[PDB]
Amino acid sequence: GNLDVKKALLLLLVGGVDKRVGDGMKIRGDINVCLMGDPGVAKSQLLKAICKISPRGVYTTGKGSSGVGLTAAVMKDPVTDEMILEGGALVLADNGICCIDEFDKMDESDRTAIHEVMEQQTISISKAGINTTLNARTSILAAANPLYGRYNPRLSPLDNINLPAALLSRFDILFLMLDIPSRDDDEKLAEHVTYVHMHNKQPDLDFTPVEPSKMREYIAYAKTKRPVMSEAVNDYVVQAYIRLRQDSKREMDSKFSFGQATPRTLLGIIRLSQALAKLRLADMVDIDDVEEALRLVRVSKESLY
Amino acid sequence: PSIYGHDHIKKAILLMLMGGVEKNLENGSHLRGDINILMVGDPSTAKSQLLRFVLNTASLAIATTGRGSSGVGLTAAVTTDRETGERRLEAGAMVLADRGVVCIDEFDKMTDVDRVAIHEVMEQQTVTIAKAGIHTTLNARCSVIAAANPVFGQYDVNRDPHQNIALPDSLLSRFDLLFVVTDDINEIRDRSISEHVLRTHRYLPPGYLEGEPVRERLNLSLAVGEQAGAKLAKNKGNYNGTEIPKLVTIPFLRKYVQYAKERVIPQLTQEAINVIVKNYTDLRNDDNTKKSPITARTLETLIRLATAHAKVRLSKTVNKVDAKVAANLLRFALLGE
Amino acid sequence: SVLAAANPIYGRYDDLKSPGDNIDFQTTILSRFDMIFIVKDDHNEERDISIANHVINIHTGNANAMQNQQEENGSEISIEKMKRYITYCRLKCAPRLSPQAAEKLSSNFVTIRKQLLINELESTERSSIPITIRQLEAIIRITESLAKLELSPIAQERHVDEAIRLFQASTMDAASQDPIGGTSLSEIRRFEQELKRRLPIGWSTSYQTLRREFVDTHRFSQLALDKALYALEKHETIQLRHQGQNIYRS
Amino acid sequence: RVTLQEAPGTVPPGRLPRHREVILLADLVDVSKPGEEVEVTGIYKNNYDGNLNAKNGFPVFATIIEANSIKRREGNTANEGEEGLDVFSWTEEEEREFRKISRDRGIIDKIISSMAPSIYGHRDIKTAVACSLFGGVPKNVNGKHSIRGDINVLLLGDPGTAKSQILKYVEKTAHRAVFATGQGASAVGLTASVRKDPITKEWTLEGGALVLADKGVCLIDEFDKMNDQDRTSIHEAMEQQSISISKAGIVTTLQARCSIIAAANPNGGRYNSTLPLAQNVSLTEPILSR
Amino acid sequence: VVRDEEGGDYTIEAGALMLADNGICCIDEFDKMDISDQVAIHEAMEQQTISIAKAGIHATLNARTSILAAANPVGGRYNRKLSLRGNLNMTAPIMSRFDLFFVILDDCNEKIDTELASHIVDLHMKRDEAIEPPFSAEQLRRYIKYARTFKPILTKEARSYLVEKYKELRKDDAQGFSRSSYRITVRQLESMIRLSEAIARANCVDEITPSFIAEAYDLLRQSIIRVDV
Amino acid sequence: RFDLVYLVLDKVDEKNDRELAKHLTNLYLVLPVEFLTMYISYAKEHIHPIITEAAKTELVRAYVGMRKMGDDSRSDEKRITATTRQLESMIRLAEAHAKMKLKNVVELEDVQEAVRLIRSAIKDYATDPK
DNA sequence: TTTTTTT
DNA sequence: AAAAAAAAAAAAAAAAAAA
Ligand SMILES: Nc1ncnc2c1ncn2[C@@H]1O[C@H](COP(=O)(O)OP(=O)(O)OP(=O)(O)O)[C@@H](O)[C@H]1O
Ligand SMILES: Nc1ncnc2c1ncn2[C@@H]1O[C@H](COP(=O)(O)OP(=O)(O)OP(=O)(O)O)[C@@H](O)[C@H]1O
Ligand SMILES: Nc1ncnc2c1ncn2[C@@H]1O[C@H](COP(=O)(O)OP(=O)(O)OP(=O)(O)O)[C@@H](O)[C@H]1O
Ligand SMILES: [Mg+2]
Ligand SMILES: [Mg+2]
Repeated sequence: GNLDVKKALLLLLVGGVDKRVGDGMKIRGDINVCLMGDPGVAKSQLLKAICKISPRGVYTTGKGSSGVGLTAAVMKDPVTDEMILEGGALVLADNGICCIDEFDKMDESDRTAIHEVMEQQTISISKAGINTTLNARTSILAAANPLYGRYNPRLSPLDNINLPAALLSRFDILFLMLDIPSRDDDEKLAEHVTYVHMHNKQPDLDFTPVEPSKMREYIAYAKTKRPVMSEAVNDYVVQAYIRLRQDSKREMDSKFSFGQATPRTLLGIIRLSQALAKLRLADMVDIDDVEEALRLVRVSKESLY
Repeated sequence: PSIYGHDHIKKAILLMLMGGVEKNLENGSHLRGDINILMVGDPSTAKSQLLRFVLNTASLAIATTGRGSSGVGLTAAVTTDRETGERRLEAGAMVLADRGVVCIDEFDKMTDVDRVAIHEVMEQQTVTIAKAGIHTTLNARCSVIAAANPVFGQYDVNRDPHQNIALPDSLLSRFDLLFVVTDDINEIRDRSISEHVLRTHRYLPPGYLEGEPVRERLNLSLAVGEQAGAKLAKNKGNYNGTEIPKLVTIPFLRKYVQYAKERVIPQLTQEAINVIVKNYTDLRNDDNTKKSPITARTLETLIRLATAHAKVRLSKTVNKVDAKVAANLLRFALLGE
Repeated sequence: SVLAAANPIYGRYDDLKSPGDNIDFQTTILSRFDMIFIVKDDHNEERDISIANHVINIHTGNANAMQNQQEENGSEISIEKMKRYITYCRLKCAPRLSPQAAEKLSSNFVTIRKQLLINELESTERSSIPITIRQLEAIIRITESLAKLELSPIAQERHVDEAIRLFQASTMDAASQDPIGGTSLSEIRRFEQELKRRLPIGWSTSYQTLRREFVDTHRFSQLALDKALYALEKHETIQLRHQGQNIYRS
Repeated sequence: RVTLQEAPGTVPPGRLPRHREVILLADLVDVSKPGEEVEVTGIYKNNYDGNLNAKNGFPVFATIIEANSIKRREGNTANEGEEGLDVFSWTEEEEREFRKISRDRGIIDKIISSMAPSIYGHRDIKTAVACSLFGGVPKNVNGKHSIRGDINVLLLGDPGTAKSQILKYVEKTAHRAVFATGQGASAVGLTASVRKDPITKEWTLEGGALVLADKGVCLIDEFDKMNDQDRTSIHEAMEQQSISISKAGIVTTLQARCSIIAAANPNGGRYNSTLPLAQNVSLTEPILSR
Repeated sequence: VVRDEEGGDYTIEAGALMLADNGICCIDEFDKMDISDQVAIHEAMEQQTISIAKAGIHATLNARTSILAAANPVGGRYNRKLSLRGNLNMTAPIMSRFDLFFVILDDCNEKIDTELASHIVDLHMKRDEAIEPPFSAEQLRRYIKYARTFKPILTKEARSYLVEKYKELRKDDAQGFSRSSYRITVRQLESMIRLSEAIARANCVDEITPSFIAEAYDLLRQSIIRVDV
Repeated sequence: RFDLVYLVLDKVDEKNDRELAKHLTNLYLVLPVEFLTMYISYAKEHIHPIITEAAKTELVRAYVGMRKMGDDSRSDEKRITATTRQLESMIRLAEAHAKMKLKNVVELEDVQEAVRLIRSAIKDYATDPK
């Protein structure tokens, strides 16, 4: 299952609108999507699969070592101890894919680093006069678990993930994985898992015409094409944002308060439409891409209930 | 034999000592293969004694205590060899017990920091050391048995099970089987256990009189040591007559375990699949109170328990009887008889 | 072996306050211990007179002679001889039990377990001092030590009785020491009203008649017996004589 | 040989001390103890060194002080009453006059009236302080019973009652005086502490405040406001007269003969006469009874 | 006390008051305070010294300081109904440590604020360096260092008037209420002695005139006239 | 004790959202150069403007006015909203207005701009009451 | 305001 | 003539935090 999560993964692998605008204003093609759900939903396993299928993916999780962030790998490395360093930098953050597990586990230092990597902002932390900042341009994909270990009947934003609201609003897409006890889904899941166990392989039950090497080729191919933006979508996206602000006119009704008002919502909408135009098609942007992006956003939002 | 009751605990220990096989896929990476069991209960109900028995019975085992250990010193250490003047990794505690079993006492009384390390070794059974110019991954495929006290002095049966335990659910969901033991005060059971304990304390080592204490002894006569099928000297195992059911001595049991862990690698079949899936679907939607919530990983536990029970009866295929016994044991361990 | 000296909260034991919030130790730690002695301070002025006498005597001007006589009459022995005796007894002997002692221990353990249950179901909170199998091992080891003291290679009823007496002292002083911690009190005042009206000062009545009457009424047996024995504990208007048959109103 | 720093009360504020080395020849051995303030009369001498000339590039010389006389100056800063190495030592005629004036009638009256002649009233305190700084006789019965022979004293009342002046005079009076106050003393500070030697590179014991008070008095000001964790650690020092440490592999027992004089303030800053002592202070029976 | 890690002797660091030693100190925003530092200072002011023994080291420090502090009424503005104890949260014993109090109030009068604004503006313009005090700073310092070299003594009439005034003060403020009014101690008498000595020192006189005692008593009286207003 | 304060409150309206969306789309779809820096430096260190006697009357009138605006005929005992910090702030702001345009003495326009600027933020500084 | 825990 | 030091374990004091 989990088709729409994989669709979002596809749209994350291509990248959004990039290469700046007039007057030099900064825009990034990277997409920040956070996965949220109960334990035992195999979001970590899907993250591992994505890390395997991507060349630039880097995987991180809660603690276990102190060299993951804020320090270069060459700290005190040479036998002569030349203090080789760059200063403020992360692990291959230039055009990397930062995969994080247990996003509510790390300390304040890693949290400060991930607030600093925001929106293609470079890392300029200095300790001994070093100011060679690392050009941080990476897509953020992180999985976090609720502090209760389960979904809650009361309001979600107060339950949240014990995360800053600014950091939450930074992310482009928030998706949920809620365990619903039911017969017709658990039956299929158990059947698939046991059939996998019986064959000791990937069973012929799966029906996939395309292969991991084939995906690795086609993703680079699609990124190479790089379609440009089409003007006529302007009015459609403006009225879409008008109705989204109409939603914000109803966000004080509560019972879920993720229908906030933020220009980053429109920016992510445009980025996802550009990614949909990039994954296929000619050098234009289709209105159907905007509609698909809005439908994806609606599917992400409706998981609250 | 000196521990009264706790029959299902003994069965769980037996199944754990000879757990299921490992699974590795060219695309599916690796799947965990053995069983882990946790004990929480009221004080003085013979948990440490059973853990000591598991220490002595198993082939390879290492003893750890929550308060007497440090997480960084548990997995690896950076020490310099004297002759070469070079600093080399020193094997940690649980790395020495790879493929064996590690027993932890006073588990909940451990420092929280060390706990995260445990989660790592319960995630993919591998510990990585990146420090002082060494980057290496160390294999550790051991199983963990542990016992912990409730938050209060005694277990409160009217409260939330999560309220009674000090450990976060993140690592508690990792454990396959969780057992709750409580000493219900019933005069009949009191008399029975009193008879058993008083029977135990009146024991004398053979060939030795009762008037003097136990003394130290010398080693075996030979520094190095090393008609068939007609004697059954220790084969039947019944050393003395106390009950109609038979018993077996420890060395024969260890020989059976050694034979079973090597000579058979069973495979499951579709009938056990049908039984397991039916039980999982029923348990998922029984919709009543339970000690712990259930998820998809319990089906893995059923699969591995069926595999272990097939290993017990020395069959190359898993039959539905093992599915039935695994389901019954799980229902006992999570619902309660 | 572990020997520990500890003070309760608020200094003095403060019997008016419940035992549960007088001892801060958890249930686990107390179970490992097996002899717990509540040393309360009391004022009756005769023990006080005797203690003042003993202290002023043990003042170094006097006791330095008197203790010497304890080594001259053979009443007490020197410390180092005791040290040699204990090391010799530890090395030499290690006694064993007998089946009759086992049966007696089993019955005594069942009795104390039942008493703990009957206290708990009344107070309706968990006992601050538990009774578990470790206490049975404790009594067994106490009996073993008692037999070891005399080098007898077996332990018999003579040591078992002393061990049970010591255990009962050390458990009744602490665990069952007022387990209630001080229907509610409404029936208590109703009960006290009627016997005062019905039964005057100087006469007496049978226990069975009172129990029958107040079980026939709403008081019932559980409430009346505790009320009767606490009115006795008041020890200012009602006295017991001639076994439990006569209820004398002084 | 020993290292001599500057007195913290003598160095200019916010500066750093200057160390010197003092060598103690025969008969002066062990006269000085760690942590105490001392005054030494000696000879200043210079000698050649190699590494000193190496690290500076100039012909620099080292200097050491050969001790010739040592005088203790801990606590008793009143240094004008008399001269000499030891002001608590007596001549023979001083002993004769002690005997002569120890026999007249009402000598206790004169002694009690001769303490703090600048404070009016408070006769009971002027008696209790003398009885505290004389002390009793420690008793040892057969070597198996021990009876403490020193008296503790506690003061209590409203502000403005000149308690601190009495404490200062007591410090000026006794042979061994240690002064503490309020939050300014920690539990591990009064008692001996475990320290790792920065040179020999292992654990060792560091003398606490009470150790300096052995055969002497320890004075505490603002007893009530001291945190209870900083207060419960001196029970053995009051009663058993013994200090035991089992820390970092070291299991030792020290010796401490100290008399504690403490002062405090009741709840609310004033003593309410119409209430018992239990509702006037926050202390409990175990500490009060001592 | 400060140490480098695994560094012996815990070398002490001088505090702000310790730096202020042997000289005049100034404190600002006095109401906010460290509780441990507060209980240190209120015993330190009477002793005029502070001694802290920690981590196996002990020492006695000198803190011969004159304290000058400013506070703020609780609730923003001074409530005229209540008194200093009601208005300030600062503890009772410290109030008796201080010898004088000054309370200043701002108002909405139209005549005052115009004068204040004129004074403030008139400094950025015109007499930017031509404000008119009767004496220059150098003259002030010359007179201060000439007067500081005088030590007054007391006479018989001074002592008699002094004890009479002390008795009057003690009886007057004790007649108000019990267990809610407690402000006159012997330290108040010592403060009045010190103030009289200072006043006589201002006029460069080697003796004491009872008029100085009258002025000091008036100051301490208005410090209690103000607590009622 | 800050000199001034500013508040930004984004509320959803059809119009303002329409203009914001149009502006953002147009940008996504008259400015000097380091000349600014050298001009700022020249004003900073060559120019030392001072206030004049005429501006004092306007300053004191504004102070008296906001004192009155901070009070009413009723006995509510209104907070004293006209603090000395306000006078210091307006003096500094009037000096700053003369700092630009390279003038040497302030004019009335400077003080009216300064007082309007200092009072605009106060006008939106009120809580839910009034 | 107090005790606890972390640096 | 010189191996000498990064990595651990254990003992405090200060500050801040929660009840
Ligand atoms: N949809 C699914 N299909 C197949 N297996 C699944 C599915 N959901 C869960 N599982 C099983 O659950 C396990 C992975 O869940 P896991 O708890 O590791 O992931 P998670 O939700 O990221 O949580 P956690 O932080 O506890 O690891 C695997 O054993 C996997 O087989
Ligand atoms: N069923 C039983 N059979 C035999 N002995 C028993 C039984 N139940 C309890 N005991 C006895 O109870 C005692 C408890 O010892 P032990 O410390 O091992 O128990 P525990 O339940 O693990 O306690 P803890 O949690 O305090 O470690 C032992 O002496 C053991 O012999
Ligand atoms: N007879 C006396 N009684 C009380 N105080 C006196 C007497 N004679 C002089 N004094 C002065 O009274 C003052 C009282 O001392 P101080 O103000 O230092 O505090 P305290 O009373 O010792 O205690 P606290 O610090 O607890 O208030 C001293 O300055 C002392 O010189
Ligand atoms: Mg996960
Ligand atoms: Mg146990």
